Amino acid sequence: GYDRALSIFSPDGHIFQVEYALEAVKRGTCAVGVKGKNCVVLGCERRSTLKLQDTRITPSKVSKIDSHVVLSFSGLNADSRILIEKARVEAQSHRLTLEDPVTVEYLTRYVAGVQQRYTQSGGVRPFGVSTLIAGFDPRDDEPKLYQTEPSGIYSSWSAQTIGRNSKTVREFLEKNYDRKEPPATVEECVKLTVRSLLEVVQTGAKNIEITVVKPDSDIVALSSEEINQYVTQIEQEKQE
Amino acid sequence: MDIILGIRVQDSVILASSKAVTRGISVLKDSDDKTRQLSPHTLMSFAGEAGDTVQFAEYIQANIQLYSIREDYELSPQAVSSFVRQELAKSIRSRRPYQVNVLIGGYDKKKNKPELYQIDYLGTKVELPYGAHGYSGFYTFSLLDHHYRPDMTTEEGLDLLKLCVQELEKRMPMDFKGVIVKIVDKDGIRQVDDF
Amino acid sequence: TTTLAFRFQGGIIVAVDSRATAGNWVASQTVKKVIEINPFLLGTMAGGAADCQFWETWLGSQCRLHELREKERISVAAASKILSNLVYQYKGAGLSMGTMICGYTRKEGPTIYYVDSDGTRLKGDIFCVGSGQTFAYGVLDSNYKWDLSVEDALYLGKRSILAAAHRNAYSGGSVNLYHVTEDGWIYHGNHDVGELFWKVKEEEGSFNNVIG
Amino acid sequence: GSRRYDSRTTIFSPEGRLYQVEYALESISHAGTAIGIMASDGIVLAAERKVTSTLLEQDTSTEKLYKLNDKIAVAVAGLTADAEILINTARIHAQNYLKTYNEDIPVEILVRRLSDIKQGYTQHGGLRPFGVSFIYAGYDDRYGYQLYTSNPSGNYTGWKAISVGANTSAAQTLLQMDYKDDMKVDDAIELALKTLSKTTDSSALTYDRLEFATIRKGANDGEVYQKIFKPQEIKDILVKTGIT
Amino acid sequence: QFNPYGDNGGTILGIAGEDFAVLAGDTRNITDYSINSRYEPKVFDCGDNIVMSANGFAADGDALVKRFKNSVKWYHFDHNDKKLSINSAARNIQHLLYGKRFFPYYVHTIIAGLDEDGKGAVYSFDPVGSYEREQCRAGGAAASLIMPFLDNQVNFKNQYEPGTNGKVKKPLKYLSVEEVIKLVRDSFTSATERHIQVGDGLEILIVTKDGVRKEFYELKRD
Amino acid sequence: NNYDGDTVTFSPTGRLFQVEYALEAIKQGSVTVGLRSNTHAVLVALKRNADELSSYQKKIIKCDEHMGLSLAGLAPDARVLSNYLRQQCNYSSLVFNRKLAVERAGHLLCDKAQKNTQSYGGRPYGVGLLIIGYDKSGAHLLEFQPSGNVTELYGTAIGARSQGAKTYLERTLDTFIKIDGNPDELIKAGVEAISQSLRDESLTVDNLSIAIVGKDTPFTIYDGEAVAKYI
Amino acid sequence: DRGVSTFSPEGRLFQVEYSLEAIKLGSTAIGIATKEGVVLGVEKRATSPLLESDSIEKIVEIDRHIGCAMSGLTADARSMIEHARTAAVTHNLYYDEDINVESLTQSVCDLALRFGELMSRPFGVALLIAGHDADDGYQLFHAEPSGTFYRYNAKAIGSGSEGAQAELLNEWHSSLTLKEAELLVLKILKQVMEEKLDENNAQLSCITKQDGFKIYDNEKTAELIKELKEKEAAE
Amino acid sequence: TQQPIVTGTSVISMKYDNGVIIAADNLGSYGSLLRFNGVERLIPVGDNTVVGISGDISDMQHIERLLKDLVTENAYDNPLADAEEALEPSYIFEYLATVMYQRRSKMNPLWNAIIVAGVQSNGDQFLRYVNLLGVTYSSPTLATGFGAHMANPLLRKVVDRESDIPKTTVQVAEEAIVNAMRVLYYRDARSSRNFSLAIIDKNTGLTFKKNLQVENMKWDFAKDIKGYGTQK
Amino acid sequence: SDPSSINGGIVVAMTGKDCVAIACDLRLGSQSLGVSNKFEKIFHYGHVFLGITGLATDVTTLNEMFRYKTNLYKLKEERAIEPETFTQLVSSSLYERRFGPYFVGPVVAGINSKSGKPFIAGFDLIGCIDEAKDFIVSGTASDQLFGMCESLYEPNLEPEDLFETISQALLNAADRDALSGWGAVVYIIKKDEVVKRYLKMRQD
Ligand SMILES: [Mg+2]
Ligand SMILES: [Mg+2]
Ligand SMILES: [Mg+2]
Repeated sequence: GYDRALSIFSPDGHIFQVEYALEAVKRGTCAVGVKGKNCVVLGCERRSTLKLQDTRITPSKVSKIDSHVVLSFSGLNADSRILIEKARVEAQSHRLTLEDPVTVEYLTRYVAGVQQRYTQSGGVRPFGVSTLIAGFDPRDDEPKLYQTEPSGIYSSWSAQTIGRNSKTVREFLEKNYDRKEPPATVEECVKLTVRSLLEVVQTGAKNIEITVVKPDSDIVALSSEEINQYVTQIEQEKQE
Repeated sequence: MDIILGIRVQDSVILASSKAVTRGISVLKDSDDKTRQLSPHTLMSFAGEAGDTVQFAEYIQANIQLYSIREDYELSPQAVSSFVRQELAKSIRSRRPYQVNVLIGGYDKKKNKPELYQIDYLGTKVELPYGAHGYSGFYTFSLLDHHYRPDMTTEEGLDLLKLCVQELEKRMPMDFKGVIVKIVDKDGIRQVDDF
Repeated sequence: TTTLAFRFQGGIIVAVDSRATAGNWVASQTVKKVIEINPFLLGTMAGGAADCQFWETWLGSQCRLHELREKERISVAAASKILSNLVYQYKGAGLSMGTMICGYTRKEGPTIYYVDSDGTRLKGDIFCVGSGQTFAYGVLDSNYKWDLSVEDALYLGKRSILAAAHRNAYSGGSVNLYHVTEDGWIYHGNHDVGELFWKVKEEEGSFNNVIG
Repeated sequence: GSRRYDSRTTIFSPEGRLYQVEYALESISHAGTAIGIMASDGIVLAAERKVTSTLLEQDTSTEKLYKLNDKIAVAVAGLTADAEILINTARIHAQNYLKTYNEDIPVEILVRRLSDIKQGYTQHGGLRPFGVSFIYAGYDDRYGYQLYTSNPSGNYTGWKAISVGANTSAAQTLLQMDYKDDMKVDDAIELALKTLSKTTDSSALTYDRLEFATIRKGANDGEVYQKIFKPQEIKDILVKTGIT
Repeated sequence: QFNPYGDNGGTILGIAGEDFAVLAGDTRNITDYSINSRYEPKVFDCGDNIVMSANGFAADGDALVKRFKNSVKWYHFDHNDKKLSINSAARNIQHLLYGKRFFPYYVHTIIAGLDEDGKGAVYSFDPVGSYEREQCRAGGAAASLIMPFLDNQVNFKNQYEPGTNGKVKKPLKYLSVEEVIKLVRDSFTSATERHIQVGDGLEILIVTKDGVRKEFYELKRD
Repeated sequence: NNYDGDTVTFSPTGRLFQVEYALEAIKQGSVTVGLRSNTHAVLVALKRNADELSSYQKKIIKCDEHMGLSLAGLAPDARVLSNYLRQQCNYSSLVFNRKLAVERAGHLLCDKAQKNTQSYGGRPYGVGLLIIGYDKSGAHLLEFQPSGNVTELYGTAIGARSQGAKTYLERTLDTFIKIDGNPDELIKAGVEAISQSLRDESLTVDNLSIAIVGKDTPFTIYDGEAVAKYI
Repeated sequence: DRGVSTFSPEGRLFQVEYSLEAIKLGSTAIGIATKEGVVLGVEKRATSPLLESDSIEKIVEIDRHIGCAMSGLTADARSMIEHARTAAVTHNLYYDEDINVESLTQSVCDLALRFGELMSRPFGVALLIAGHDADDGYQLFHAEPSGTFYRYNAKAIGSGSEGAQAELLNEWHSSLTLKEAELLVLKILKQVMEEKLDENNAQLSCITKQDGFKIYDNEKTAELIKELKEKEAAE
Repeated sequence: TQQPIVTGTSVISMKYDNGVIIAADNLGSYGSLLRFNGVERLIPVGDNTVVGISGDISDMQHIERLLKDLVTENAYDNPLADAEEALEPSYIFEYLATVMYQRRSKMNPLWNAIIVAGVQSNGDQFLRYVNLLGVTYSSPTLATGFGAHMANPLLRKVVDRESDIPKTTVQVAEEAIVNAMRVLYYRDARSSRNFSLAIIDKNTGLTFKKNLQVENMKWDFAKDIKGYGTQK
Repeated sequence: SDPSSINGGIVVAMTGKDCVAIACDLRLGSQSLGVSNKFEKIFHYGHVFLGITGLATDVTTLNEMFRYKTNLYKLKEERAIEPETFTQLVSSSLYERRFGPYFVGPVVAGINSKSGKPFIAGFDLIGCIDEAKDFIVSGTASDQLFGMCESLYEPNLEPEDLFETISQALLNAADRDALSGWGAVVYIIKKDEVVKRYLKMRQD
């Protein structure tokens, strides 16, 4: 079998293949995660360079791993499918053996472990993908939001963004997100998520996707019109 | 396990399964639920060798739940039954076959039709208006052959099912400790808590 | 062999006899048939002694690895399933096991799983396993209530093993008692059947058939 | 040892691009243009054969349009031999699904499977990727008529109208201009041929340089029919639409 | 058909004292009605103040002892010459035995020594690795002849104090090493009289904090 | 230069640079001395610490009751090779009821190291070993190089500044070989030998490591206050 | 290119030497061994204020009697921790006892040089393994990707290591109490950290014979930080 | 698992004051057919060891080759192959015992009973038994098959315990061995008159005697025996 | 116990003038117990018809297998498989399980689309081809079918006469077999039309 060590250290102590995998994430469309008091919202950028697209069937940016957990990403689209499939299989395997669905942290730890493995296994390259994993632990009402990256490190975030121009939207979130008082309702959380994407997106038309996840496996994706109403209300307050 | 019965009426499928678990000399349990929900509108009951029954049922459950998440779509009862049949047909030529017989009761939301599939451990699948496994059919099929109508209501199906259980309780040597009855229809799966 | 475990208001009572036989020959009267998996989980020995000892000790190692990785006490459901899935892999090879995996957690409360070497895994309120199981069941069934006190529940388990020890030739020696609480199991001593029988006969007025 | 001669086909560039995928896409940009257009009552597949000869046996020739099953077909742009490897794998996958579930494979599931195979060659194995881009035209009872594309990266997307191969920039602009949602198959047939006629590098668009196919519910009642056009039938539709 | 097992007879006996332990065994080795050897050692010093005997099929017995001795050697290599405690040895032997669960060592194993508090310890194993700490254990051919005698004379079973008539048990007073050796010798002398596979010689290994000592006694050779 | 990229490549003058670079790792290692008489064989090793808070890296490893070695270079490689020796000593005892001859132990180490010098993908061992032992032909001392070269000697030294100790042993050859039935005097000669390789630092109680094997002496290692007697 | 298991002309493995450079970029971790226990402390170093710092797990339990702190590419540590935990539990299963801290450390270090063309590269993380056993008492080890492990009375790893080690050189003595060690780790962490030390960007832990391995609460550490500030202002 | 086809009967042996004696007849039986009459079943290894083998002859020939290879292998890179590092009886036995037990553990035994007789470097007598089950034991006298039932009782009358060994000369020991071989010829239906005898002495070394015969046989009394009861 | 007679059932095929007929009963049972009266044992892949008797799980498995293989055949060959070619495919497929066989008795029937020649064939459970000119029989009442066919059959029967002959062969054979019956189907196959007829028969 092909056993070549592609991910190796350089004289300055860097693994360039892992670092170049991050550059693939930088190129990917922007994704953002914001957790309120009783919800988590995942916002995603859709580049409008591709019209004549069939939005019914085109792979959506947010994917359900189980009925209570979701995964969004920035980077190579094909790479993300492999991580999503593995995560979905592990979620069912966990239910089968432990007789309890995965915690959001466990699922994150698994996906992050797969990513790490691909940075020191022979004949493979790292995933050019960073993920945002969000949801609620079984029988728990505390919101969860985690981030993973090609190196395999992961951590919890009150709010986080990944992908292109994520530096800008993180700038926005850092000054607009208050930890002592997070978005108390679904409305406030979605509004702050749409606002953060409007710093980067371009047109607020079909370029913004929003998915709301609530406790007890209550996950719903907002439509164009519902999001368009947020886009309208934000700019009308801005004209002042 | 012992008695598992199925009947497909007008708008639903009804599965009746015995509650007894006997390990040789003693009846260890009298409230055992010999069924698994594979999807919101598909239920599978099972009987056969100890251990293999639950192991097989949960393995199928896990696979259908995986498919549901991947595609964000519920497989038709027919599709699920074909998947289950293949697994059992694969199993019969294995090193150690699953000794498990199943009934699959499902409501097809596309066709708006109830469907009952009977599959034995060899992978022998048949779609039936009513079915059973083991010796259950020997006592009950003469009653079902007489009274069954395709336009029966759920309530009439339950009454015909009671007559079948009464005949079983009369002529069967084994005490199977009554049955748990579940109904599968357009609204999903529910248990009849008084039977 | 006679082993039992039952759920009640105060948790779980586990009671076992102490006799091991090879044919008619009594090999030991001092066998430990409760396996202390960890401070919160107990298992009972019936069928193969080695199979039960080995794999339930192994189970303790798996439970320890779980709580290190997940930073949380393993559920009785998860612990019992690790064992049942393991023995199911070996099905046909000739393992011999009939055990009750007993525990008390926050999310579950007091829980008992009958696990068995042909792959059976059953949750329940009362279980009795072994050659003397039928004798113990009689005493259990006629005297069991959910609202038993810890004191009365302990005695009921003790009395049920005694019933089996008396009638079943392959049960006897001594009775080991355990009380499983949410904060862990508590050992309630070794009780010689010889001394216990006469004590119970006099105090209870039972066993009038036997001259004492 | 052997390391010396390894090109390392599965590595990122400093910019985070996959060298071999990018170079495979460059190869595909020189292949004959293939176009797919989805209508309400069917799908059209149109594709240009590359600079042919008069001695080529056209009626038995197939380099662009392939049948995966009775419901799903593909248009190919790139290395034909590479495409046939993947096509055979897709055909088997469709049959595996049919055997397992006793239902025809949904279009996307087939597309995802082939796309995952392509992806694997970019991440592990140290082999060159498949120099192929597909347009998938198919029907199932969940989403109805569907168009997809996949490329050597293993990325796939859904489309109302799409082109692959040569002059996709020009072709896509022309499609974006004249495509409408309430369009019908007969209109889509005309749009596809007009687009190829304008984007072609040849002097004129003729029947011998084309492969054409339609997927219609124009099959008697509640079923779907695939029609791989014959040379004479391509010649007729060229006259009908007023190109020759 | 090839039978991979045999029976080499022999009887062994382990007794745990207050601050000592003895492991004894006859030195006769047999097949069927023939004597192979009148002196074939069966109880072995395995190092770290542990003595062992694996009675039954001698080939499996020798293999097990050999592998355990090896395990002691590697325990020292892997864990900075740490002394292998009797409880750790017992658990280790369980895994050696259970490793061949489906093709077992056809032996009854007993080890003896001192625990980490300096108290006498004896552990007893079945062929597939189920084990327990015990005060008193006979193994092998004449085990059924010896154990009832030990129940009566070591644990004072069925013995009550004169005058009370069954009301007060005979108290369980501790036995000296000299007292234990007397009971061991009488056990084997009696077993020699009534069991054909027992005889020739008795070898006793005594374990204390000072180390392992040996004693040998003649038994009847008929 | 162009021929040091892997162990599978000869240079134009017939050299193996990766093996030579592995040899260089031994020269960086701390000094260790070996010497023997006709009754005993002794190892003396200067242990190296990382800093004042750290422990002193152990240098001597026991292989059997009658055999052991001291290391200089990559310590993990010594652990691999010593483990292999333990297994081979053990195989000989279990299968043949026979204590492994020291000379045969040297042949086995040579062959194991050789395979890592002729194949692609691998690397040479980066450690030198001094093996002492007492077998059926008396006391023995071996020097192992990761090139594969194993040499039987009366005395030797490997590591940094080992040349000083080696010259001393070359002078003292006629004296220390005759130290029979006197373990303490043989160790003294070894401690005096390793002292010829010291600069700036001297032999302290946690610095010095000594091992001995002989006629009626199992391989035993002395560390801590057990070597204060010889300081 | 060149082999992954190649020796340099100086007799060092290129990849091992390069992994040591990655560890130098890692956040600081400090360990101090006393006769009352071993203390382990780490710099969390959150990349952003929106990152919930209590999810940063750079101190980890291996067993009840063994703890571990990490510095460098921390993702690489996960399989090392998994192996350590398995090794600890497996030995208890085989021998009905706790495993020695050194034997655990040696088992972890056996993974280190299992790379080539096994894993494709060395680990890019260093570990401080602290614990207690009955034979050698309280112990602190430094496990490197070279496969070498040194025992230490006190040790610092990561970006502020040489400055911290010089400080540990002066401060450590054989009569340190557990409380004195706790304050000493906090003091030296504060010295080498970029950001100002508090209970949210630094973490303490210890291993004692009685209570075993314990990660300190942020409330507990906050008090020790306040105790540190006052005693430094005391002169 | 197999069955023995061509077989050799008893091997008998005993210790005496300065060494060991071992003996075995020269027959290779094929069931009840006395097929092969020139089979050597005592195989010397060096000048200090003799391995006596009964049971399956095809397996004996395999073992004979293993021992031959063992001598070759021991000489490799061994300057003291004919001195301090020569093969000992104890090395040869332990090797065979390992092989026998391994083979039975794979359920494919070497269908033999083996006695290794020799003298160690320090002059100690070596005599130990191993068979197809990997069972091993030592005794002042050792015998396989019928020899165990008939030879041992006779040989044990000479050396009944360890303390009798120094009192037993080579002449008395050989005499006892030769008589035992005669008794086996009278009473074992799978024995022959021709046998080999080997003496391994710590002073005089290995003496290997071939083509020995059972002599001084009593048959004359047969003439008087008539009928089976009443016949005169 | 005997896998070929657990479920019961029968298939018969006959040749006529420019036509073939294939017929089967509808019973599926578990030994004595009748389970299904709608278990059809004849399948078709394009214009080639395959009847399969024996163990019902293998009947279903083999149908799915030959649908699988004839679909791939068609995609690659760009034409429907012919009866002669399919017969060889069945034989090859059965023999590849020589030492773990499908417990079945397949029967092929069809007309070659190019030559117009009527074709029938039978197989044993491991693939040995019986290519009879007249008729092929299979199942738990094969003896009975051999008796019926041998007496009732004559060559060159017209489609509507062949229907009567094969129907009466099946029906009367089935009525002398406990494990066959519970309904019957007859296919009458011509070059470009196929008629399917369900027969009325006793239901015991
Ligand atoms: Mg006797
Ligand atoms: Mg019939
Ligand atoms: Mg009938």
